[PDB]
Amino acid sequence: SGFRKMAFPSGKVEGCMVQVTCGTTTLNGLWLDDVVYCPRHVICTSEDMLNPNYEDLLIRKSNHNFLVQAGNVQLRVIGHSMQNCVLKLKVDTANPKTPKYKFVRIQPGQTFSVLACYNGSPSGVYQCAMRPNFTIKGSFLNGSCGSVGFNIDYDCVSFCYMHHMELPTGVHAGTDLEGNFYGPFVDRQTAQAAGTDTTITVNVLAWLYAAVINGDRWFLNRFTTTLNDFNLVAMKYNYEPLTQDHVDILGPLSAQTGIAVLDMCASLKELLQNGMNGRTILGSALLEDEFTPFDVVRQCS
Amino acid sequence: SGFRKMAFPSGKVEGCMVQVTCGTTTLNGLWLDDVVYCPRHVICTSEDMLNPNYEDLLIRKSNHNFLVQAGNVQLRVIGHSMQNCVLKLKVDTANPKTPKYKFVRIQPGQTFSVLACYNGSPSGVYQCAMRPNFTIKGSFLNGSCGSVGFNIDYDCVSFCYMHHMELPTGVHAGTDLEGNFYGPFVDRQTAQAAGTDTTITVNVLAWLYAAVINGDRWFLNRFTTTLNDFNLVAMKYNYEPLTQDHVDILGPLSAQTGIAVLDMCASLKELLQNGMNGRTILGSALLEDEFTPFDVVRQCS
Ligand SMILES: *[C@](O)(C(N)=O)[C@H](C[C@@H]1CCNC1=O)NC(=O)[C@@H]1[C@@H]2[C@H](CN1C(=O)OCc1ccccc1)C2(C)C
Ligand SMILES: *[C@](O)(C(N)=O)[C@H](C[C@@H]1CCNC1=O)NC(=O)[C@@H]1[C@@H]2[C@H](CN1C(=O)OCc1ccccc1)C2(C)C
Repeated sequence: SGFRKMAFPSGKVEGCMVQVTCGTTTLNGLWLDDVVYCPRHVICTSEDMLNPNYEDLLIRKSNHNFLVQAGNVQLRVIGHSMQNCVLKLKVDTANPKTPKYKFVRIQPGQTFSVLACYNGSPSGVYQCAMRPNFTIKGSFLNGSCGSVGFNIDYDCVSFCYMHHMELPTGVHAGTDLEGNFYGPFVDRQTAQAAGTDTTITVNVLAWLYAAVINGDRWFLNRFTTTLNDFNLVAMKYNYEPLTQDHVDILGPLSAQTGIAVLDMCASLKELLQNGMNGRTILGSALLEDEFTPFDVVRQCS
Repeated sequence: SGFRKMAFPSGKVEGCMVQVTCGTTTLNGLWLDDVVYCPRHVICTSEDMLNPNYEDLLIRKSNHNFLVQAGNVQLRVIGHSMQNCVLKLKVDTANPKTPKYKFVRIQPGQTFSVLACYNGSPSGVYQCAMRPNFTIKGSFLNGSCGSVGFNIDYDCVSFCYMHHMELPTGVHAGTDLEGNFYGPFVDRQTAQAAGTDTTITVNVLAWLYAAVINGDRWFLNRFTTTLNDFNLVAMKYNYEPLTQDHVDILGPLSAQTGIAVLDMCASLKELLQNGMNGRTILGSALLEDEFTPFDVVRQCS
């Protein structure tokens, strides 16, 4: 038993991390087959980053301006192109540690593991959720750019995130591995605002199921509700509307506990209206929304 | 910026995980050089586990009774001995992925990463603190026994924990890699109680420094205190006494923020006496005690 925020084992991704230096800017790249992927701002000086023209900077770079290191081995760059906000560096050696992989674009509310890296070296691993406002609540210092986010399906690494920047509020913003940002952000050092964030309702229900499985059942009431009645209450608390798709996705947890989703919704409606009255749920005084239904099924069976 | 519970990258430990089967009991082992380490209760039937005689069970086992698998490769066991609550299985092949490693016994209050594994296969990675009462708050299902806890010092894996059991309260208990339990526990399925737990004061101060670094500074007051006055207040709230050793260990964080440790102690004394008055610290409505000073320096510089 027990419930913890857990990352995927990072080994298959550790074998893909390299250091990329262009001039005096160093950050991390992801080496898959004979390609290194990194944020395109590796080509900027500190001055450029205030308002960069990436096409103009990349023109004046050669293959030779890119120093790519995997441990004490230099990889020769034999080609380079920009895809949206990501540089692709063709290199002379395919990575023999390349795992089975895919590039995916995740949806808001979904989680992934972040492998935080510095100078091509893995430092730590933790779980993030893609917020409704397309930011993530991470831990990134200078040198972490190019660190990636991923899920594992048995032996297959789904890469979904590459780290680019910190917004003025201290939340984090990045691209998919095609270099398209999540959210309405650009890779320029100028002030950018995220949308108001919202609470991921389906994940709060998942976490309430985890609490029940772990014996925290004080919030369970004898009531049911309708999806419609639930959403009319929850919208006042800035909860995302719960769809039938979400209800369907919670099916496995409803089956594991014998508690109907709309029964749980009635418990959550009461928690939102009445507060936690000085009680905790899985040790927490706040409702947690960064655990998906999958995160809960995976870990709790 | 930002602060998250972060595990060490698990790659160097993933390469050491194997499946160990004896009869119809399967669990995980740790393959280092030509030795596989696993919990000794791998030799028990469900009946035996209620009150086992491990020496009597191991006598009647041969090398051949132990099925050790690393992927689709069987490892032949060519010898076996018991060290306290751990089986050592000599095998015919040294593990070529053996990292630089040490066996350490951690102290209460210290953290480690747990690589949760099932059938020799890594599933997830998360941080735990060794509680003052020698339990850990983990996430372990059936099949997780033999999963290990570790710290990494650059390229060196310090193994400090192997998972054996769940106490009736749902906290977790295990041994060092010499098979000595943390705490007054035995590997038998009979009801066992941990001591009353206590709050790791030095870690709460570390986390308050992290909150300051991340701009959460509302709890900072103009006061100082003495170690003695602090400990007389904190003992009523079931906080461990703060020693000069702890004060010394917080030195780097005091230096990073320009806030004296005894200044922070005065802020914590007020939080303990007055509560959080409906405010949060790093998003949390409770004080966090499972981040060490090292966890905070590492991540926050
Ligand atoms: C990244 O380049 C790197 N080398 O690690 C860096 C990661 C930041 C640094 C602190 N936390 C992070 O997430 N990204 C940037 O510096 C990007 C880059 C300019 C500006 N910027 C950014 O994050 O702006 C805010 C900032 C905060 C702290 C330090 C530096 C900048 C662009 C957007 C191209
Ligand atoms: C371990 O053997 C395994 N095969 O994973 C198992 C891990 C438990 C199972 C659920 N969470 C865990 O931490 N350990 C045990 O089953 C040990 C073993 C007997 C009894 N016991 C144990 O944890 O007792 C409580 C229990 C809870 C759930 C399921 C089974 C038992 C000893 C102590 C030798």
